[PDB]
Amino acid sequence: MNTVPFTSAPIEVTIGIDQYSFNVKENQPFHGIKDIPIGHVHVIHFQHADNSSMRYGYWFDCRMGNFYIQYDPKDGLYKMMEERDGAKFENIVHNFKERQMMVSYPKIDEDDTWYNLTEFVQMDKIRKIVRKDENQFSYVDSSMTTVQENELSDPAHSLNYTVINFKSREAIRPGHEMEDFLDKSYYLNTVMLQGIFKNSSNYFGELQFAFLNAMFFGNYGSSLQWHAMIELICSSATVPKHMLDKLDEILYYQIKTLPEQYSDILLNERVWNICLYSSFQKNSLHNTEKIMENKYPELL
Amino acid sequence: GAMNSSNYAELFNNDIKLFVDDTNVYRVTVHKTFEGNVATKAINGCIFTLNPKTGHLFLKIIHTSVWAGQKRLSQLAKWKTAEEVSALVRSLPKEEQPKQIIVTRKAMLDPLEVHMLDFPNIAIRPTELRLPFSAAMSIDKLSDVVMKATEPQMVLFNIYDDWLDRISSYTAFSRLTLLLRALKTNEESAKMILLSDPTITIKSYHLWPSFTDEQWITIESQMRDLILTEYGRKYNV
Ligand SMILES: O=C(N/N=C/c1cccs1)C1CC1
Repeated sequence: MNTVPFTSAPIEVTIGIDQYSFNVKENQPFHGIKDIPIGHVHVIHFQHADNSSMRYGYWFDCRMGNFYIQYDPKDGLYKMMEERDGAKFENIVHNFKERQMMVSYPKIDEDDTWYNLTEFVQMDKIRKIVRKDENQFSYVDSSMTTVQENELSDPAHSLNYTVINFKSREAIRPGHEMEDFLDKSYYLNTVMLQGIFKNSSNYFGELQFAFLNAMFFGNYGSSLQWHAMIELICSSATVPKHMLDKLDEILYYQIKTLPEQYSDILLNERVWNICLYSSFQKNSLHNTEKIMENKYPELL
Repeated sequence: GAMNSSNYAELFNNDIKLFVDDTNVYRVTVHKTFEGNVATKAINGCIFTLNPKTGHLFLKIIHTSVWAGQKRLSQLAKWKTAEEVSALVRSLPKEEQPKQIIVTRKAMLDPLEVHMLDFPNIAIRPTELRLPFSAAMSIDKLSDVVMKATEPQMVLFNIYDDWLDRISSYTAFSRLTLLLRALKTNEESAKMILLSDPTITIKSYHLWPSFTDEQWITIESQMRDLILTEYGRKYNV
């Protein structure tokens, strides 16, 4: 039942909160978002009415601190900030609630969509991908490049996704070239799961974060990361049964949530065709294959 | 990127490069079984790995034993090729290792890139050129050493014989590609043109007959004629 107050809304803007969005007018008496469910990460996001081509926002968890938004007229954006004075913050939220100048997080009781998209996403993992250690919240935008994209130019403002490269020495054991290239099980299970992520929950949490950044900001490097992590599982002959069952649920909710009109720029034809019809796991993603065939048969 | 008619002189510059052709690695005869089903019998094959500047040919013979108990042999053949090319580069002194390897078939790019990950500075390239290296097994001395092999073997040849004494690599490669194109289009006709006059022999240490400069011009004319005729009948043109 947490609140993110706004000092003010001086510029006309579309405000996203998770999968929801609403329009605020220039100098509209808007003072923030209340009734935000505890237990999940959340993302508050912005597109200015005067610049539709750019999208930015803040990943946060209300359990980690008291957060508010304030427009900076110098840097020209809505900034998240932490209020360390808990009494001052309670005093501010109470006043704005009493004067009813806040939007209510519009969750339908039946509706598990946000849990389903964020099941394995944890703030401590977000803060390792998005490095700005003096804040407890994480800024992402449309234009931020990944470490992978940078290697193929400012490291401070990059997305530190785990680098996946099917044609790398990390991916291919000397003397196992054909075996490891055609069946990525060793790369998935030994290198990535045992070696880097430690468990499938961390791997799924990064996959789910990558999708959400692709959807909410149009972040191209995030879309590449999401597809590479799906392709690594689908191109492995040996995957734990619980991982395939969970991946099918994860992708089902992602495909269900995607805007119908963005299917063309958010879904890679080659990867999905390979994953559903050619790959080792072509028969393992029943829920995903059914929603993809019924929602985007053109792509396939 | 891709090697084409536009960047053709690059083949004869001082950057070491090799062509790799995998056409003849996995070779079969198709036959009826007693029950009237169809089966294949593998025969010995070869990797054709050629330095187009020097004429040095690294003919790795692929013995049928390689295939015993293996599945998906047309797929394995590309990986075995990449393994053997990789083994060849590693066997050469650093100053003899190629800067680029050009694969005659795009299906060899991923297998060769993966086997050569240790060599990031060696460029793996496709070509738009339709090179007739599949006709290598029409050269009698190359066919002989492949079909007689009882075990894996590497045999070294100079596919230009002594031509570079008299002509440039550009001209030598043009003559090679014209002879192999003729052999590919009509092997019998091409072989008759090469071996009809018995006064012109093949030296023991050579692949092709010992033509004078004048005789090469006649031979080259006879090959172009053979190729155009066959084009006419193909396309009823
Ligand atoms: O190129 C893209 N554009 N997407 C735009 C979007 C606008 C609003 C949400 S997504 C996607 C990263 C692949």
